[PDB]
Amino acid sequence: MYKLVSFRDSEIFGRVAEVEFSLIREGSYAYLLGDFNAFNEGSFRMEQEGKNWKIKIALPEGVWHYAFSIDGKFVLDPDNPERRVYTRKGYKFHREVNVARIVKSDDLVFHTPSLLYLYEIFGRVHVLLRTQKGVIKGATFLGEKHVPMRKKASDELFDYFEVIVEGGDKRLNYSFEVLTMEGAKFEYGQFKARPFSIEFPTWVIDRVFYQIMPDKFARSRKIQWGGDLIGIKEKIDHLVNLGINAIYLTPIFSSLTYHGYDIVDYFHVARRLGGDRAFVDLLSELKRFDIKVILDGVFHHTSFFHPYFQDVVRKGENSSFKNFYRIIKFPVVSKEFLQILHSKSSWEEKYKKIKSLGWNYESFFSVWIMPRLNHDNPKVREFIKNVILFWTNKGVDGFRMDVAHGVPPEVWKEVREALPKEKYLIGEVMDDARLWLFDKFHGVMNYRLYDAILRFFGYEEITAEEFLNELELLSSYYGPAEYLMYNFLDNHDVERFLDIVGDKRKYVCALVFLMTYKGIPSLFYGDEIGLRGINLQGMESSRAPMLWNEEEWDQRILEITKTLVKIRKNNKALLFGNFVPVKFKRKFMVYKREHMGERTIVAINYSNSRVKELGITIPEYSGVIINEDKVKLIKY
Repeated sequence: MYKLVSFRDSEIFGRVAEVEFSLIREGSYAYLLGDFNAFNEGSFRMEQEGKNWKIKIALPEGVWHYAFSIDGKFVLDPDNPERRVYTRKGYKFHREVNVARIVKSDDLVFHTPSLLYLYEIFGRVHVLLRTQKGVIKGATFLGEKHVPMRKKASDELFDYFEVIVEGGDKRLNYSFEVLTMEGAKFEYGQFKARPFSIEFPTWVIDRVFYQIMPDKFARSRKIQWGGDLIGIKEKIDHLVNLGINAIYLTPIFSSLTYHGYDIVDYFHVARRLGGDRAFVDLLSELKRFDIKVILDGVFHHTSFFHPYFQDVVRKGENSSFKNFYRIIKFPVVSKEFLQILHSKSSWEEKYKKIKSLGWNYESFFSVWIMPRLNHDNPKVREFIKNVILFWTNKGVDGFRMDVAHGVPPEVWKEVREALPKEKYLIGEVMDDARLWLFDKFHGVMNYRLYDAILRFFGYEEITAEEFLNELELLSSYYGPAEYLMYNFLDNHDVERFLDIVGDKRKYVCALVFLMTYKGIPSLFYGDEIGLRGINLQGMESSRAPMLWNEEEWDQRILEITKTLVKIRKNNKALLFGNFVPVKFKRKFMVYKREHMGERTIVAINYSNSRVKELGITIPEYSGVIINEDKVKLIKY
């Protein structure tokens, strides 16, 4: 059951609904799951009141999807008859869930001075008017100048009206004029306010990220897959030639396996990767060419073999690390049963034997080798801030938080307040990111943008107009934070986009979109040469070893990639410009990015045949970038 208990003001969302979720208590632990955290445990822990589990969460108005996790099992709200199949290809989600209609009973038209409804960025002010879906025909912004607003998107419950106005001001005096489909007309509110905004390192905006998995990228030529940090440094010339100026590194801390997501020591670089000196040399070298570096922070859990957890296994209580994790029952691991199956050779095949036996502590899904940290504990939070600052102090420019949506937002809010101003902080959240942005992450891995890109470019399941609507919804939801998002076509956790669309000519059209849209573009190592996934015992992995034999590179994609990276970094409109949809129909789209009088127009023909638009004839599967003094064709 869920009940909207009340409403409170919010400098971010205008107002938020304080909603209560609960269900008959029948287990050891429970979590709230929804699109607000991509259905992950760890972020919203429910506590027992009396006969049932309960939690109070602040949620922006709208229709939300949810469910529960009891003892680690997906369970539906027994009291809620409203169920529905929710699907997000973005993170391979497709199953029945519960619906939560969150909206104030007096709603019709809404706007309150706040971050998402009245902000400024890159010298411009964005104003938003949220209205009951399909009820409002038109709206006018009544400020110093009367200017018509445009309906940019539509939710299940709302229509979104927006307008851009000169931001070289301060205190704005305004109200709105609304026209209903019936013809009713009225003036809404009377506001006096200075636009809000967000803080962020200015260096991030002109970045083009390059994601690297040390183990797969480059094996060092200095003898002392086995890719390492010395190798990355040895390949710096390749990165500067490509033009990327920021790197997102996969975990490099001491870990149990070459995977790296099973940390045993957060203050040292893995031996396998060359050690701390290697990382120190790589860093200063990257600094020479102004290439930023962001590390992967794994704080949702540690390795089962981290000294901390190990101390809990051998001391149980009386272990000063007992509350550093989420122990369900204190005879942590079965009486000798887990240990014997742990010392009886079997060669890691025994991982399945132990798994089947079960364990007495919370973990990342069903991987007993990754016990969840107790984020409620002030000590664990300090430990996280200390790890982060430790590396930040060495010159690291930021962090990408692994499984961020599995950690309470409050933790990230604390980290954000403790972090030096010029550091970039992003998280891995696979669905709506509203509860993770603004005063927490600068941006997150844009999985909702990825989902729209998959539906349109990848699987060609939706039209250009439906695609546009998805983009605009994200714009309304994220507001200014939209420009700080980490955008991608692929990464270490999904299939290479080239393998999804097959056609190298289609990949190019998607790349054109990625490199010219709002948000920070990024490439997964190898994408610049057309690197495809590899077969690993019947399972295709996108983590294919980087290829250095240039006769194996696709020179067209490399050339095209270099061109887009160069065009992006040097085009003010693509960097700071607003987004104006010019024409989205079927498989064709054309839009404009505008900044201080400059404009860059982008047309993408994602169809098999030539299309006549913009007075020209745009070739099949190709993009066209038009700006001051140049009309550039982009096609394989």
